[PDB]
Amino acid sequence: SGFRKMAFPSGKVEGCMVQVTCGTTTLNGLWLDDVVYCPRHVICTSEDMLNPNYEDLLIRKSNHNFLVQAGNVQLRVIGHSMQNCVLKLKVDTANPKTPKYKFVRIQPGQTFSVLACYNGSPSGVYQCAMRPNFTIKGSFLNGSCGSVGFNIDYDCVSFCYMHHMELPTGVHAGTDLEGNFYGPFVDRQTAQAAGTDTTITVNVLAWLYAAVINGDRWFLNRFTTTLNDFNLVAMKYNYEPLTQDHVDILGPLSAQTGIAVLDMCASLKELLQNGMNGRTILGSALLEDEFTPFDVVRQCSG
Amino acid sequence: SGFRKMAFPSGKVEGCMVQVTCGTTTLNGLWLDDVVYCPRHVICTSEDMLNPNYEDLLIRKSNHNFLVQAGNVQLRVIGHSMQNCVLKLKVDTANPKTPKYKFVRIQPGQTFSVLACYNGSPSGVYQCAMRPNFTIKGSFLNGSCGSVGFNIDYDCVSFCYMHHMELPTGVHAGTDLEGNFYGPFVDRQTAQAAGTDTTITVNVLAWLYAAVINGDRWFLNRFTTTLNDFNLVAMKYNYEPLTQDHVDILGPLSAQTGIAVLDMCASLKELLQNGMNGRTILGSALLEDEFTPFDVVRQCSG
Ligand SMILES: CNC(=O)C[C@H](Cc1ccc(F)cc1)NC(=O)[C@@H](Cc1ccc(Cl)cc1Cl)NC(=O)[C@H](N)Cc1ccccc1C#N
Ligand SMILES: CNC(=O)C[C@H](Cc1ccc(F)cc1)NC(=O)[C@@H](Cc1ccc(Cl)cc1Cl)NC(=O)[C@H](N)Cc1ccccc1C#N
Ligand SMILES: [Cl-]
Ligand SMILES: [Cl-]
Ligand SMILES: [Cl-]
Ligand SMILES: [Cl-]
Ligand code: NA
Ligand code: NA
Repeated sequence: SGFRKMAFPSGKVEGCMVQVTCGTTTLNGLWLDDVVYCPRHVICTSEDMLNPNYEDLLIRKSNHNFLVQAGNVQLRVIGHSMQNCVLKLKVDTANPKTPKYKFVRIQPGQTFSVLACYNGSPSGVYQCAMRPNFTIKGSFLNGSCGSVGFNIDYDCVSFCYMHHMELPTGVHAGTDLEGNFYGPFVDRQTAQAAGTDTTITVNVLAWLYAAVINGDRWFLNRFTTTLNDFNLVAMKYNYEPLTQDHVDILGPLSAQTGIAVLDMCASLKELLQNGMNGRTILGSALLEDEFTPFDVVRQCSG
Repeated sequence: SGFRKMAFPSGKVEGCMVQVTCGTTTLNGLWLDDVVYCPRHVICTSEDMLNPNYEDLLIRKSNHNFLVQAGNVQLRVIGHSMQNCVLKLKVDTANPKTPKYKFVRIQPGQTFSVLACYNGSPSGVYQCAMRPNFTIKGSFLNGSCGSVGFNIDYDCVSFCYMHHMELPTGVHAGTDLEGNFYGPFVDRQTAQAAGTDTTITVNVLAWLYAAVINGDRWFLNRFTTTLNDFNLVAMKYNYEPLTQDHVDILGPLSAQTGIAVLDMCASLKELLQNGMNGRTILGSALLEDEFTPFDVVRQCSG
């Protein structure tokens, strides 16, 4: 028992992290087979970053402008190209530690593990959720750009995120591994604002089920509400509306605990309207929305 | 910026996890050089577990009773011995992925990363603190015993914890890698209770400094208290007393933020006496005590 924010084991990804240097800019890259992927803004100077024209900047580069280091072993760049906001550097050596992998774009409300890296060296691993406004609330310092997010499914790594920038609000924005930004952001050093965020309702319900599985029952009640009457309460508290497919996704947890989804929604309605009155749920005094139903099932099997 | 519970990258440890089977009991072991370390209770049957005499049970075992699998490759056991509560199985192959490592015993109030494993296969990684009562609040299901906790310092892995059991309260107990239990526990299937726990004061202050570094300042005030007058408040709220060495350990963070330690203690006194009045600190509505000063500095460098 117990319930923790749990990242995937990071070993398969650690073997892929490299350092990419162009001029005086150094960030992280991802070395899979004979290609290194990294944020294209590595080619910009401090002046370029305000309003870069990346097509012009790349045409002015050559292979020998790119320094790639995998540990202390330098990798020779034999080709460079751009795909959306990612740079692809072809190298003369295939990474012998390339895992089975896929490039997948995730949905808001889904979670993934982040391997925070600096100068090509992994420093820590943690879970992130993609917010409804396409930002993530990560932990990143200067030098972290090019760090990647991923999920692992039967030894296949699904890469879903490459880190590009911290916004002025301290939240974080990046792309999928095809270089397409999550959300309404661009890779230039200008102040950009995310849209308004909302709380991920299905994840809060999943976490309430985790809590019941782990023995926290004080918030349960004998009431049951309707999907429509709950969604009226959700809108008032800036929660995403609940759909029938969310109820279906929550079916397994509802069956394991014997608490119908709409019964748990009555508990959530009361928690939103009255607070916790000084009590905690799974060690939190707030309603947690960064665990998916899958995260709960993976950790609360027993 | 941002502040997250961050584990160490787990790759160096993943390469050491194996499966150890004795009879119908399967758990995890740690394969370093030509030795596999695992909980000695793998040699017990269901009946033995109530009141095992491990010296008798081990003398009745032979090498061929132990099945060790590293992935799908079976390792041949060529010797067995017991050190306190850990079994040491000598194998005919040195682990080619053995990292530089040390066996270190940690102190209550310190943190470490846990690689949760099942059947020798790593499933997730997360941070734990050793509670003042020598338990950890982990996330472990059946089959997790033998999972290890560790810190990493300049590519040297310091192993500090091997998981042995879940207590009836749902918290977790284990040993150092010499097999010596943390706290007043024994490896037998009987109900055992931990001593009363307390909140780790220096860690709460470290986390308040993290919050200031990240822009949460609402709890600051112009007041400053004395070490003695704060410790009077600490005792009332079941907080560990603050020592001058704790003030010294907090010096670097105090200098980086410009907030004297005893000034931050005045803030903590007010937070304990009045609550948060509906506000949050680093995304929590509770005072967090599972980050050490080192954890904060490692993540809040910038
Ligand atoms: C208090 N917040 C900050 O100071 C972070 C500032 C916020 C800010 C944003 C826009 C602006 F006009 C003024 C300030 N952001 C950065 O400075 C960005 C600048 C940038 C560079 C490349 C590209 Cl394509 C876009 C941008 Cl916008 N630099 C990075 O993200 C670094 N690579 C990583 C980094 C460095 C330092 C701190 C955190 C992180 C991280 N993670
Ligand atoms: C609601 N809580 C539980 O049901 C867990 C129970 C609590 C309980 C404790 C004592 C008792 F008399 C009755 C119940 N504990 C276990 O059943 C232990 C039994 C045990 C075995 C070997 C050794 Cl040396 C000591 C013990 Cl005590 N089994 C394990 O820890 C497993 N290896 C791992 C495990 C299995 C299942 C659930 C969580 C975990 C984990 N992690
Ligand atoms: Cl957590
Ligand atoms: Cl793909
Ligand atoms: Cl966290
Ligand atoms: Cl040692
Ligand atoms: Na493609
Ligand atoms: Na020794």
